[PDB]
Amino acid sequence: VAVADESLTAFNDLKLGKKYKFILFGLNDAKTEIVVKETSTDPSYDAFLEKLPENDCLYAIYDFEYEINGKRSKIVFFTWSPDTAPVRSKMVYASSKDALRRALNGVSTDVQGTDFSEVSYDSVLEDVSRG
Repeated sequence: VAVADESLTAFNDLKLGKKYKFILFGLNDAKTEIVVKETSTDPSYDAFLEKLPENDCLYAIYDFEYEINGKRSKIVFFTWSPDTAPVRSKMVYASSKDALRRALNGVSTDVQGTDFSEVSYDSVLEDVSRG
């Protein structure tokens, strides 16, 4: 599958303009391209977590800001593939991931999310700041 132009534009606007705090991406209906499913300017990490589907897959880019010894920001890429998502969805999202991820320059951190503990604020804060 391919990456929709709109997906790269969204990413550039987040990267260069801080236009969004996060972007959710997903396959279009035809399974032919990765499109933008949702964007948000909400600074609360919970507003991102509450958008993660129980039984479906997605990709996300999150502009994660944190304290250093001022502040720093790192762009985090997520795959979200919960155990209860259909196995065919998990597989098509997995085979299609590189199409999106390879097209994105300036990602600092990659998260492979399969459950809440792997995408929690504390785990991700640990990933961006300490690893």
